[PDB]
Amino acid sequence: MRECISIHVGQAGVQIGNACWELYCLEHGIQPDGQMPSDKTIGGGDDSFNTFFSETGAGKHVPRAVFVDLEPTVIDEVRTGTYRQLFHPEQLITGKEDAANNYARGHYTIGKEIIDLVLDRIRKLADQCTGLQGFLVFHSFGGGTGSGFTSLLMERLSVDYGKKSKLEFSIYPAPQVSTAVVEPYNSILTTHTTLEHSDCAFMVDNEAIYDICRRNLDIERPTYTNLNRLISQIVSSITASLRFDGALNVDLTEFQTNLVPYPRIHFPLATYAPVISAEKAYHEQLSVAEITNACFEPANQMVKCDPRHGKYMACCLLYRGDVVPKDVNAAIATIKTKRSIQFVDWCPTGFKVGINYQPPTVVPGGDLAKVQRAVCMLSNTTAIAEAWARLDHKFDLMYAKRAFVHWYVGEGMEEGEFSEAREDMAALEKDYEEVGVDSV
Amino acid sequence: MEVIELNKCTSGQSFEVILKPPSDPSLEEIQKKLEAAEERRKYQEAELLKHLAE
Amino acid sequence: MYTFVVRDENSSVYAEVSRLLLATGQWKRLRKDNPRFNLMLGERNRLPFGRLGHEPGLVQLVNYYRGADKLCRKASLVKLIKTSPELSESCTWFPESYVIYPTNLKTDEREVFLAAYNRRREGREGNVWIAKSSEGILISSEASELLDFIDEQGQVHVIQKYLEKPLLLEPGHRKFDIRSWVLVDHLYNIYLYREGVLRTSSEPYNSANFQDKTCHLTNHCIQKEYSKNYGRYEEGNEMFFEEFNQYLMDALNTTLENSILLQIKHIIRSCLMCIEPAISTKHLHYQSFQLFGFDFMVDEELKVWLIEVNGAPACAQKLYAELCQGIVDVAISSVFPLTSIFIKLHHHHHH
Amino acid sequence: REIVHIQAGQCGNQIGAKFWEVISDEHGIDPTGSYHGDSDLQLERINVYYNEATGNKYVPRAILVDLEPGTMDSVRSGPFGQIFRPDNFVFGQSGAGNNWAKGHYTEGAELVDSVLDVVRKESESCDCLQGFQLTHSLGGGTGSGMGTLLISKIREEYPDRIMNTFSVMPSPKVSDTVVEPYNATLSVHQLVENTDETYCIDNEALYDICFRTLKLTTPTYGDLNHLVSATMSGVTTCLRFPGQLNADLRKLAVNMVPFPRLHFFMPGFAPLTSRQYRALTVPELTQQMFDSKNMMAACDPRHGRYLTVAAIFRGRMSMKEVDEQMLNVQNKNSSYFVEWIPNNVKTAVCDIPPRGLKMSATFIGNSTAIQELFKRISEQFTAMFRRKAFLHWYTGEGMDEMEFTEAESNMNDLVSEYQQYQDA
Ligand SMILES: Nc1nc2c(ncn2[C@@H]2O[C@H](COP(=O)(O)OP(=O)(O)OP(=O)(O)O)[C@@H](O)[C@H]2O)c(=O)[nH]1
Ligand SMILES: Nc1ncnc2c1ncn2[C@@H]1O[C@H](COP(=O)(O)OP(=O)(O)CP(=O)(O)O)[C@@H](O)[C@H]1O
Ligand SMILES: COc1cc(-c2ccnc3cc(-c4ccc(C)cc4)nn23)cc(OC)c1OC
Ligand SMILES: Nc1nc2c(ncn2[C@@H]2O[C@H](COP(=O)(O)OP(=O)(O)O)[C@@H](O)[C@H]2O)c(=O)[nH]1
Ligand SMILES: [Ca+2]
Ligand SMILES: [Ca+2]
Ligand SMILES: [Ca+2]
Ligand SMILES: [Cl-]
Ligand SMILES: [Mg+2]
Ligand SMILES: [Mg+2]
Ligand SMILES: [Mg+2]
Ligand SMILES: [Mg+2]
Repeated sequence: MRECISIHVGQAGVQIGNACWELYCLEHGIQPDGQMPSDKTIGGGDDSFNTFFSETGAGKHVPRAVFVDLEPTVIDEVRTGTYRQLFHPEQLITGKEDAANNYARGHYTIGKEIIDLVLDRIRKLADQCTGLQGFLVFHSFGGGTGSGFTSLLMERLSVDYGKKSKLEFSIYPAPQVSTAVVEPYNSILTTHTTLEHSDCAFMVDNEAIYDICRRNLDIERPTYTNLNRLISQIVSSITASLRFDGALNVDLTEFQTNLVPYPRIHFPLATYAPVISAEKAYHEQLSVAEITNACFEPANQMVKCDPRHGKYMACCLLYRGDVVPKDVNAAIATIKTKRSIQFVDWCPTGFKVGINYQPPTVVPGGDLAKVQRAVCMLSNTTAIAEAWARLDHKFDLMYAKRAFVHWYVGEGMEEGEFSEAREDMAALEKDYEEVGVDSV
Repeated sequence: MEVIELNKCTSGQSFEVILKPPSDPSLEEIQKKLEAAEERRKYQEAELLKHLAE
Repeated sequence: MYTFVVRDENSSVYAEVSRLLLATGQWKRLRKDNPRFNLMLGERNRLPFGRLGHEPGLVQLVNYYRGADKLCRKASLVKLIKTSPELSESCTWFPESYVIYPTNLKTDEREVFLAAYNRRREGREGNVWIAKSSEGILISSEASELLDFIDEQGQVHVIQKYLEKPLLLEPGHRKFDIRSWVLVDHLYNIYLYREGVLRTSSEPYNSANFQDKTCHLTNHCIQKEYSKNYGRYEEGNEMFFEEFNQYLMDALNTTLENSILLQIKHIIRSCLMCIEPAISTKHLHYQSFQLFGFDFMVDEELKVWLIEVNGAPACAQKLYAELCQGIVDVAISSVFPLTSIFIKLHHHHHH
Repeated sequence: REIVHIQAGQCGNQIGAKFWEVISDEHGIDPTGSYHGDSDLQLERINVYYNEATGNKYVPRAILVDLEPGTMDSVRSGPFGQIFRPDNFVFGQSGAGNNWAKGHYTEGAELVDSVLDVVRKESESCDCLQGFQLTHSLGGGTGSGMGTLLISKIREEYPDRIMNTFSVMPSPKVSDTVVEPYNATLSVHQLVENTDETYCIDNEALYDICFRTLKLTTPTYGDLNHLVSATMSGVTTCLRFPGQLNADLRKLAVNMVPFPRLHFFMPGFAPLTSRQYRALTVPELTQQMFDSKNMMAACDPRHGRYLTVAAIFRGRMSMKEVDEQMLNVQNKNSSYFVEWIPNNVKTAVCDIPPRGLKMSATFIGNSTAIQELFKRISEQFTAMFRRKAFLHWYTGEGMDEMEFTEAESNMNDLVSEYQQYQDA
């Protein structure tokens, strides 16, 4: 058994972290005060759930988590909320002035004065770890903390823990939800500074999650908690193989081996089916074939784009519920005949499959109906580069007039970091186009 | 369509199906970058306080 | 008030649809790079499909199908036909065709190609070929010469069977090709425009010297220039369907629909239904339509051959008005509301 | 969190007083500072504008400044006069005679340090001060001249807080003296340099609204100030009520101000109210709030382009309908928003409506059309300055013509900078 520390930065990372840990507790049968009746070896262990929870002599099961916000109001609601008991006060870290949607303010100005405190609170968790594999980092692209502080954190984690893997869960900005006009700047800036410190990153476009809640959950104006419980299901699908017995994606390094052959192109597309409303009176349960097929509709992807006009490098299916291998291969067979699924020449056209027999657990009073089988697909397709094209184009429009630039320079950032970051992104877009398109 | 390295346990199964075969900077470099920005800030503040003194 | 932007100004047909849309009084043109449009009439190359369908509160529609270029480039079409099971190696309406990469670039069929050539040489069959790509065309029965010529130009070229016995219209003993305009809407309805055209040669067809290429190449450009008899029999070297129908009735005792059109509608249907899973926008966050130009040849036994599909066609001058009104009707106002000039191509045989 | 409010001069104090009257009545706090509402949302951000007192009375974090005692005696006598901390009344005795120079250089200098002492004692009492707001006019002497002197001193002592002003622009239609274009031009230069966001309230626009659409035939300063209270309440909604959006000026400034000197916002309000019963639909709120006739700055939005926009809807309504209506002015008038700032319109909503309305909308536009306000002030200025007319009132207090020439150059620059981005 090897432990994993989750790091939640900014509002988006904290409120999503709350969503995840709520779900993890429901899944492992841990209650809000940290007690796990089914855990029969009291005060210690090395089961697979122990990679995420640690144990105290009194029988409390404690997330291997640090929450970090440069302003207190969001983590205060953790400290006062229904899971107050579960986290040690030392794992909730607040500033008092936030980064005002400004990458430079979170990285340089407010970053410098809190980075050492965070690294030592991170180190207090790493010290109760007999074997650490590395980190899960939750953050928004568009926030000033989520973007600027995270990239500073990511740089130093590489130094202080250079043999450990670092995975991110990144909220990509979407005007239907988004908080700010400068979020394209913050996104490009922090992707450029984090690109080499991140081994594999799962992007969630707030636009895709929003529309899934409107169309499939009949929520006409989705809240953050709507958005986050759905994001939480998908994250828990992705992490279940670290918390549960199995042989696929058993540690963080397998995530890069299985999903990232080229290390810069480390943005797997997540697709998830089915999302069913709990208010749906009469619902016909969907089959293995139907939910595997739903993995290839764009309307179910965490990032709207079109995988038909790209190439795959890797592909996992993670099933939860009543699924058996024979039905997967029958579903896969029928799908490859009816759909454009082309791989890059230097990879096998194939699927790594993982099944866990316990179906998704749903938060009581949530918006998701309980289902008998679900699947989350993780496909490293070059079509995700569409999201970089979108982001980069918005960045180009504003920076051509230096709009808002003065806010960043005023924090001590130099204008040239903008153009460096944007040139890195220019490379990244061409890497994607090299791998994933052949000549016109 | 080959179905390979099947693994079972009470929690679930895992395997691999193949349809077709193939055809970092320093700590000191970081806190220097952080201090160079801090001085660019403290300079622009001194330029303001000098202007306000004029 | 719907909104639209124009990003191909060198487009005869969408120039006219732009003006037809303004005249409605319900469409406003924005500037090229304004993102708040309902409709994009976009560029031919590098059209930024990845940026469509992400504007909250805006149904967006573009006049091109992403991926539809695998039908409209000569090398791709060949590769599509022989690799797709619905079209087949065993495809009766496509001329034998082989992709050939030049020597500088070093898949490629060139040695599978002359298998067919020498099987024809010692088979004593007529064996003229034609080399082409996506003006630099050579028609010769010396295989030894055509792989000569492909490699001194630097682009990938396809070599295709030459149709040595084409149907020839009299008076003239002269070649032609047929161009049909088909519209695929956002619902993937396939609409054939009821008017086609015959792009005539006005030179009698000479089967003994293919090095002169003006009785062999029916392109409106080459006839406008090289041929001494441009404008001789038909206005603009363009024959329309009413004439070509009655010529077939008088000269050959059939009609256009029975002799040729059934075969054309079968080829259009088969090509677009093949690539439909790859380009459909049915469940996508933006929508596509596209106007295509299909080009056919008729041999003397009245068999129709597909020679190429063009994804950005110009229209014939007389027809611009009616086709372009038709595009607005069924491609644009179908999505943005304010007897048909199209034949819907649908067939569902049971087996 | 906490904001320190400052109101300077005759106009700054009258509008300031009715602002505090209006928002104190929203938050349930009565004239003696005693709370008496029925919801806890009235109290959740009450600290942004109020200190909690002995007996948990609520006292405005407000300093009242004048160079004469007339108007502030009127405030102490006024409806909510006793709400204010009496130590926060700072006044001289001789007035400023509608003279910028007296406000900024002579009479004002004598009293500015005693104002800064009360500022300091109000910031030290602040858990985490985020910045200041000043209400003043630019056409007189105290609020114009001393007000901008105070803004300069406050920046010196707090260079990293947000400075925010509600600035009444002078108009010949509502005019106290001929020298207003001089006082306004001197003040605008200070504002370009030393504030993060300035709400341009044009007495011209407040008059025309009062006349053309409220059909008040003889508008008083009281009628003008009703409009000013209503839109000040509206723009400060996020600072005072719980919402998705936190109560901080810095995020607003960052998202509204693409270039630092272009921070002069055109405010707007709907429905336009004089001191009725019809339900206003969400499509109507939206159409009006963007209507030129609802702008408090007498500029025509269709003469310029919106760099950024913030909009604040108040009441019980469907934010799906709000979302739809906002998306449909931007998508049906995309001409008038710069294409080089994507998604430059932000919309916020608050459940609690203002007194007397079930639904209101407040508009905050950073339009390049605001140049028209500055060119108007500039033409009036030049018409006197080319004859050095009325200058003696200023050279008498130490000023030189050079300082006028510099101030008019700076405003003409500001107008050119607006025009550069209306063509970009
Ligand atoms: N899915 C989801 N997105 C969020 C959430 N909170 C914010 N976002 C999005 O993240 C971006 C804003 O970033 P934040 O995380 O709030 O910024 P921050 O990290 O708190 O940084 P500062 O507040 O600027 O110090 C916007 O695009 C939001 O739509 C959340 O809880 N769930
Ligand atoms: N295998 C073949 N057999 C007989 N004739 C052929 C032929 N291939 C091409 N042609 C003739 O050459 C002419 C044009 O060839 P090509 O397919 O390259 O069209 P093109 O792209 O150059 C102009 P457009 O796009 O308008 O059709 C045809 O009209 C036809 O007369
Ligand atoms: C919307 O009105 C208000 C908004 C805010 C606020 C809080 C936190 N983040 C943000 C982002 C933006 C924004 C503004 C414009 C654009 C184009 C994009 C984004 N505004 N904003 C504060 C407020 O208090 C004073 C407020 O009232 C005026
Ligand atoms: N809307 C409004 N404008 C005012 C008011 N009082 C003065 N003004 C304007 O303010 C200018 C004179 O400023 P004033 O406040 O009397 O000067 P000060 O007291 O010396 O700062 C002129 O433009 C007046 O029209 C008021 O109460 N409401
Ligand atoms: Ca245990
Ligand atoms: Ca590393
Ligand atoms: Ca004196
Ligand atoms: Cl290490
Ligand atoms: Mg925050
Ligand atoms: Mg062509
Ligand atoms: Mg006065
Ligand atoms: Mg003193």
